[PDB]
Amino acid sequence: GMAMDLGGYLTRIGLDGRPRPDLGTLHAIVAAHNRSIPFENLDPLLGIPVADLSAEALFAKLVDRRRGGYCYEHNGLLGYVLEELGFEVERLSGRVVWMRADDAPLPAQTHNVLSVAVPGADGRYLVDVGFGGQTLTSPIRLEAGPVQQTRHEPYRLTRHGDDHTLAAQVRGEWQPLYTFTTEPRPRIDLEVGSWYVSTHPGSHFVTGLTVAVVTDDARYNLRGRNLAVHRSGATEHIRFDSAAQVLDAIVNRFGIDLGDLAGRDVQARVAEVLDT
Repeated sequence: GMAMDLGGYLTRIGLDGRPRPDLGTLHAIVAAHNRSIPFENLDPLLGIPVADLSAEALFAKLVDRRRGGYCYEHNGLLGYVLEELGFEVERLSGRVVWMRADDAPLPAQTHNVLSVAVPGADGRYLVDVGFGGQTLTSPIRLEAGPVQQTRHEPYRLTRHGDDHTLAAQVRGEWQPLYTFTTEPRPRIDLEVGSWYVSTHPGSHFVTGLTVAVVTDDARYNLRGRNLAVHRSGATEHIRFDSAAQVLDAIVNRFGIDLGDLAGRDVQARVAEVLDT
């Protein structure tokens, strides 16, 4: 009854061979995933729930179909891959606090991240390739306190109780991203969460379009018509005139196959959310 297609995943992210389950490998897989499979919410934007977080489902979409996905799909996929390689992986859930006002109400658990034990290394590592444009680009120690360097900007974990907060030093300013606990979550709990993010009419991922990817030199983030690119020394902002140009970017810049949404009128839906 099947067997995990580890090679097909490695292929999708521009790698080959079979690596040791060690820290170097973890860094390499994260960087390759970052530049290869984009963040995207086309399914929930178009009314297609993200309901099934099985390995079969996630491989079918993100590996076999040249689609990206959102957090549950990204970290879901990478979690399966890492376990197959010999890492030990717990799935964690988190509340997003990025740019939220001070006494804003508690957010829902909408984010899934990984806590990974690496053979030959002490403690555990926070791995997150699913947060979008500002996602972690290296694994970091799941250790509260210290500023940690990454392929890009410094990040830091702090703890108040069992609640951990991840922050990024973004263009000089520390910005909280999300909070989480270290309680391992079963698949079904993640699936309830993904049902919510992918179908609730108030969800950021149902009300507009988000597409992102992160290379060695740049973070790319598209929300509606607005493309923001953060590079060393400069930021670029491209404001697309219409959905036609947005679709061209989806296909041509971000490499997403819209042929897989044939029959749904992607352009007409995109045309509705240019400014949301």
